[PDB]
Amino acid sequence: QTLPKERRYETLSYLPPLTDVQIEKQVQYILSQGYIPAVEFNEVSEPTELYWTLWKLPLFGAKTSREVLAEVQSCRSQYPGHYIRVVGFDNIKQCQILSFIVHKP
Amino acid sequence: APIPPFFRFDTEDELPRIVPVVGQLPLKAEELKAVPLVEEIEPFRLVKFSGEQAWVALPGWQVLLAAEDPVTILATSDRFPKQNQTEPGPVLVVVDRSQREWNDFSYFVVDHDGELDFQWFETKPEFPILGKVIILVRPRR
Amino acid sequence: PAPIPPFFRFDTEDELPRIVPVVGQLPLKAEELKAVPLVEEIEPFRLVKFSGEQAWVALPGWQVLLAAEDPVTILATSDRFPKQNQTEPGPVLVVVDRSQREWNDFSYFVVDHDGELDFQWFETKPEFPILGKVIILVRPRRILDENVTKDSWQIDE
Amino acid sequence: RLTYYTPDYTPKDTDILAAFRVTPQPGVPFEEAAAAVAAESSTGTLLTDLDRYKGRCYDIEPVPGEDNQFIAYIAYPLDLFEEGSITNVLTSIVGNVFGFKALRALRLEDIRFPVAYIKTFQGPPHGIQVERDKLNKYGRPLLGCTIKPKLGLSAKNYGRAVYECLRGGLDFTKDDENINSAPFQRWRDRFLFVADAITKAQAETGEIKGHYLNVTAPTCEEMLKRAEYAKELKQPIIMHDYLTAGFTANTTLARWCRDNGVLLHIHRAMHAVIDRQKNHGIHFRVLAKALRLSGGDHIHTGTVVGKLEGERGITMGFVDLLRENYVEQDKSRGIYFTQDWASLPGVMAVASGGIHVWHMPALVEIFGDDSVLQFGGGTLGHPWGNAPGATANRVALEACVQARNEGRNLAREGNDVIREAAKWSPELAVACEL
Amino acid sequence: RLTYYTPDYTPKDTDILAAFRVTPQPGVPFEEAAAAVAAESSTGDLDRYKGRCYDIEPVPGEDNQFIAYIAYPLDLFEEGSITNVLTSIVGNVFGFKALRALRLEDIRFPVAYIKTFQGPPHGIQVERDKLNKYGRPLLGCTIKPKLGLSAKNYGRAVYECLRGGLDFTKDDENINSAPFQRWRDRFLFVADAITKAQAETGEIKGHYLNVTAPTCEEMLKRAEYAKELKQPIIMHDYLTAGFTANTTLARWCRDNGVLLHIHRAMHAVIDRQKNHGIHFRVLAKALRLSGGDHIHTGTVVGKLEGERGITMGFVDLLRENYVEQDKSRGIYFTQDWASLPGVMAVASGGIHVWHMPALVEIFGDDSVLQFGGGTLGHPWGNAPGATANRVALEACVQARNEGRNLAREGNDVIREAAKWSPELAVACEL
Amino acid sequence: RLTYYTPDYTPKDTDILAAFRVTPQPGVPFEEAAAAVAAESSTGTLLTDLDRYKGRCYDIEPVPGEDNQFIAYIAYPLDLFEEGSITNVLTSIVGNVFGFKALRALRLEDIRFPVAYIKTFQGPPHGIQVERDKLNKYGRPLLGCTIKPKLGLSAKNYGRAVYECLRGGLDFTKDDENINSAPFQRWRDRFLFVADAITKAQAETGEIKGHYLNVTAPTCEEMLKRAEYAKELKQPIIMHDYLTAGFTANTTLARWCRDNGVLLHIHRAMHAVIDRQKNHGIHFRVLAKALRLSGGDHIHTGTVVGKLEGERGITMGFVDLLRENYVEQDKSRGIYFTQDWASLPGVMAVASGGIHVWHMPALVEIFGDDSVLQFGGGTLGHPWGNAPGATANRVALEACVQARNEGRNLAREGNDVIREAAKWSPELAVACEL
Repeated sequence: QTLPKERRYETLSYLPPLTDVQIEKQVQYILSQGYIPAVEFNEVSEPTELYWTLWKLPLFGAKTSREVLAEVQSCRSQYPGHYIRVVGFDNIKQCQILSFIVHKP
Repeated sequence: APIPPFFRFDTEDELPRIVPVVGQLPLKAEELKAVPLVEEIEPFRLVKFSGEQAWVALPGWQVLLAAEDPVTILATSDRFPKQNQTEPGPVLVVVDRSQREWNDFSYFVVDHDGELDFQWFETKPEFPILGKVIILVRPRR
Repeated sequence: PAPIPPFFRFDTEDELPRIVPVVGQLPLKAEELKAVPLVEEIEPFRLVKFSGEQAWVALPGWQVLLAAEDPVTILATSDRFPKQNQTEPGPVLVVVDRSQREWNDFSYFVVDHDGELDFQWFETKPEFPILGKVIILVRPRRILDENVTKDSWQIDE
Repeated sequence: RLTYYTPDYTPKDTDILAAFRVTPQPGVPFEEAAAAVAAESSTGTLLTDLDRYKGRCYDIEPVPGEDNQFIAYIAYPLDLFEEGSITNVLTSIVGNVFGFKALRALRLEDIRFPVAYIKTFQGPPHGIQVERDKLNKYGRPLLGCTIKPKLGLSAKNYGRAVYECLRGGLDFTKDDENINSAPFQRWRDRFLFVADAITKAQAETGEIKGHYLNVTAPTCEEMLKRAEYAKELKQPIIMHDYLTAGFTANTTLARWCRDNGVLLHIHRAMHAVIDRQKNHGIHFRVLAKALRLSGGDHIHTGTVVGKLEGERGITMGFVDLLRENYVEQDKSRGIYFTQDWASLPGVMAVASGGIHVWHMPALVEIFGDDSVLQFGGGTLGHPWGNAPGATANRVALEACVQARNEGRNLAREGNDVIREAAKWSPELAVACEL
Repeated sequence: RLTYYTPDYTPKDTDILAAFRVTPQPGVPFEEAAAAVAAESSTGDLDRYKGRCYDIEPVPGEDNQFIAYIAYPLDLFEEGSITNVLTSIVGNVFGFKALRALRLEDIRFPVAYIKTFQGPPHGIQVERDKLNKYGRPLLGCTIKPKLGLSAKNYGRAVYECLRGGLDFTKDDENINSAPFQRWRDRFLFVADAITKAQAETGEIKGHYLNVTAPTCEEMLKRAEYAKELKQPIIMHDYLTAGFTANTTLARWCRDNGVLLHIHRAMHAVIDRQKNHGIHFRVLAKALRLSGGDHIHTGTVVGKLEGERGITMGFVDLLRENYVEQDKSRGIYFTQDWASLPGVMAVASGGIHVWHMPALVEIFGDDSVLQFGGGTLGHPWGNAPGATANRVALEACVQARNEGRNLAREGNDVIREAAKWSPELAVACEL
Repeated sequence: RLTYYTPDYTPKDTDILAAFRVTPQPGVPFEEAAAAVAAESSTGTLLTDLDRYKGRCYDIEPVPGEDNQFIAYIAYPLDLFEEGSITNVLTSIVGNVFGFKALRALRLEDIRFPVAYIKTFQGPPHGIQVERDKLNKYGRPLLGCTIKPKLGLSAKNYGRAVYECLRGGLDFTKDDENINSAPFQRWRDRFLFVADAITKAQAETGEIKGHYLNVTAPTCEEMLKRAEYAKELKQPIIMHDYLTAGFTANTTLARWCRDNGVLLHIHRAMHAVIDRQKNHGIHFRVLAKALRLSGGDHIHTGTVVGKLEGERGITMGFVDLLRENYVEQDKSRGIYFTQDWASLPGVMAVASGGIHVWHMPALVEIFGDDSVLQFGGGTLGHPWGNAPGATANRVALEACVQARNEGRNLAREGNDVIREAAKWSPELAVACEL
């Protein structure tokens, strides 16, 4: 048996396609470390192309609640043909704590 | 077929100086000066006496070999302020009686009113220093 | 502050020497090797004692030497053993223990030589009383004395 | 002597502290050997002022449980050493002092480069953060094969084994120690047939794949023409064996990679000559701090899985020294001096033991996000080749990254997430048994 | 495994042999660790490129230790790179876990692989031709105090040593540049102290200007400046700066006529333990194959017969063309250097006036003798302290050029030179 | 003399042996002329040591069947010659010794560069293996036209004849001997209109086509600006007439092509001045070994088809010297010294006789896979042009490559596979008759 030529995308791509319960349980790691999470959309996932466009904000309303999870489904209804992400942000270390695709075209 | 062995002493810790030993403490101020000096016949370090003799072997290091007149003394570790949690065992107190000169940073052998004893002195006492403690060895575990 | 005492403790990697009793320069007598007593250890420092007249030399801890029972030393010269190099005959300390009476063709064996003492290797088993197999053959140092044994503050370079 | 043992000397915030592990010859007292290791690393045994440039021992602290050994904390001043020269730290501190004959063994355990002296260096070319920003790889420990067999592979067969590993989710791929150039495989051709195999595997799967091209070379001219060629193949990363090639060639390539945007993978070849014995040499947390001050975005910190609790607290000691900004003095965890790095960029800590699939719970728990996990060093590959072998090493990563990001304690619930990821991956299920 | 221990492999004349000194863990048999010190120094296409062991030879007088002769092929290694020999051989083999202590004793670079290297910039013969200093071992101060001396007061102490007949004057290890003394101004005020001490006494005076630097750009601009002061010699701490910076400076010093004084700074991290590390006769071979016209070989005076047999062991390895395999002297492999230039053997311990009869007999003509190492100076200063060390030098070379046995008639020729020299007669005792 | 004739001297493994073919003047005995060819190539007729730097004749071995001729094996030491200089081998060995007047003719037959002295050289820039890895052309002897007419063609008409040959399956295309630059065709324009014709024929048919751009030039500055321009057109291969331009310019371009990844086609122009007479000169197996030590990935080894058994055993002698790692001493096959090349890379052996379609059985059987087959040198082209002329020269290749890879003995079953490939190819059937 072999390995197929399959294009893979980001830091959780070598998995089954992430359902909604998992992403609710995924962002609950992001915002529980004091981090501000976000949603980033893009047309293609290119190695050259290293910015993806931020969706409305790095949204945040409280210490821990459903913030991102409702906003992704609003972006699935807005952009059903863009690579949607969920990214974290740290401000002390000043890099992203996650970057993974929740939705593909 | 002539075939000899030749394993010569060829590194640093290869001069095992015969150093005299005295009895187990307490003692008097006599038996450090009462033990005669070592006169090594220098091609092979021949050390001999005719009376009731007693000495000990050390591996020989840069402080033992540099000492002019070292004499070991059997004691225990209770005499010295050690802060390690190791057990009190036998301590062979390598006393150099040559460098009798007082220093504020080294341990000496001061005969306490006729009893040979090992104490630190921050100032030079009236009590005369009988010798200097160069090494304090401990046995293998 | 009190100064730290020089509490050195013997490590298990480094072997500690053993005092080997010596007898005089060759020639000697066969009775002179027999009068040498067995030397016991006085623990924990090999703190050996004697009452009469004997000359003792400590010789460093080697594998064959520390695993030996009755080590005796006989002073001789280099020619009393065969030629091995271009160097002149000089002084050689021998070490032969008393309790390795055996027949070996490659090893050396001290015997009785009409109430005297010598060295000769054995191709056939003799009727002579072998007084032991030699342990080690060592000659003195050739150093520059005042810095080898009398100064610790030197560096390699 | 004992003018170099000042036990009341509170060391300044600009001294360059050093904690030796002195094992003195017997009869040498502890203060007089600790004044001596402060002697011949300065002001050896008046024409100047002694009291301004001398190294001062300021504390002894005998090692618990072992006599004839102590930790001589030496306090070298700042203005003794060169601005920006980590080969003048070692020439001053461990230069003339280990071969000192009143000492049976001497081990430089730790060293505190002050904030005043860290700022003369460059740090890494790119930190943890800027390395992840250049590679666009966030929130996971990165990966790597190591191309087995080492010797004998021609440069194209070598790049086919690179392209095969770099398909299946692997981030990096390491070039070997003993591969710089050799009559079967020259570097100009090894770098060419690896750039043709990165841009095939980077264009196939859209991640920025890289390869630690070995620019360790005989001369510093031949090193920089070996790195300027990996710049002109647009390679993201080079590598360099920094203890064989030294700290003058490393700091040359530090300054080069910062001025050319190439990541630098520092490999610790010939490290075990000097950090492996527990009594003598230079502990690797000196050599870890020494290349965080010179270049490197990655350094091999070995492995954790084959070591005890005490031997991995010391290994997680110097992983924190090269990766965290401020590290507190914790001697059970190995660190002797509190070390402010003054916002110097971090270095990745690379895990490169004999490790495989079943160690992804362990090395994502121990080594955090800010790490690289090599593979193929001791473990015997994979039955289906390299691209199913690398997907086994990548699905097991992101299973253990997903598990860690959901509260699942990978110390206890770690072997569950390997087994429940071997179901959804056929490449991992055949790697699940060996 | 156990395909990496081939005991019938008579090693080829093109292999690169390495004689480790393995001390394996308890329970590890000697065939398995010797196949393992040959394992992880290769191939951890395998029958031709394998480091293979071919002899055991247990250490006489000691159990649990042996001398594993490994036979690496030639085409594993880079033509002209000694940082690839130490990456390949001693890279990932000392940290192998079934080995309590692994020490690289000796190594045999063949004639096939010595020709890829440069050798020294200038040998013994080429160096002495450039300096016009023949038939005697050269000299050296080391400027004490090390630190603190400003660039001119450092140069004034260089001028004072070099007046008194001293050939060279060493710059320290830890003097590269530092806020009390920058290299640009140390090199200026030293080259202005050499052109006065060479004009005063007509001999070619030199100073080992320390070009060890943080980067290889700052090392060559530190050596291109000592070139343009018309300096005869520079120096380089070759183990802190490494074998890529040394081989960079080797290739420079040959291509700019500057002699190179390789200093063995940080050498004792990696050899001073007798069971683990890389013995200096490997590192002496390693810098004869990178550059150096000098190398510190420490001293002979504070060492026993075996410890100066080993010290004279690598002194012949870095100075003589062919050296026979003599394991009692420490040399484990017969080393043919293939007409490569020699390296000086610089004696630099606690040597003083009275060790001149020994160190002209032990170290021959082809040597440099440093001073100020451990000794308490000279009571009259530097220029008497260098004239003491130069009269006592040439009193021993005069007696050696008249057949006088300097092992026994050596202390006589110092004492009969203290009469015709007043600076010597006060260093005659202290 | 006769101090240079040491007949008991077993030569060392580091000597540089040389086997002359001395034809002495009459009355000169054989030992005294063989000591003389060892004389004036060293240490000419107590200021030093003679016995360390002298050339020593060590064997005579008279040539069978011809008196007044013998094979003086001379043993020059290693440290007489320069590291890396093949123009100091010839200045030492064939420098001052052929014009020696006690000799009617002197022919340097063979020479043994030891493993100690091969390692100072570079070898080819790219071997057989790395040349095939750069071109991605495995398991067949490669091809080439030669652009006729040589003279007169402008640089674009020259590149149209290149593009026409490079369409129909041809791998390379040779630029001529007498074309470097000339007032009808400058090199800057010839290289430009050939790069525009490679990247048209490489993009059309997806193989890496190349062209041996002639960088032979008046000066070494004009040569390297002629090669650095073929580097900046991204050309795979240049060529160089190494015996007119010499071994200093070839070794300059050797070192350049290795440091720039260009293949080097060494052309043996002006070789027949010195290797064509059987009694005097330098046999080409010296000049074959001399450019394997300096640069070249290809060298013309002429042809086999017009030569006898003995004249092709000698030609397959030096084809093995420049292409195989170890070659045994076989004097019937021409080689006088066993030659370990010490893993030095191989050189292609190029077949460039007056050869055509019907020689593809012969030159794939004689010259193996590791070869290049030129064409158009003597044979009169093709009636349909160059692109059907090159497809005739390529279908006849891969018919003879397919036949050799199926057990079909091309020595006996060779003309069958040309005739049964002319059926399935109309371009080859019209080339099947002439």
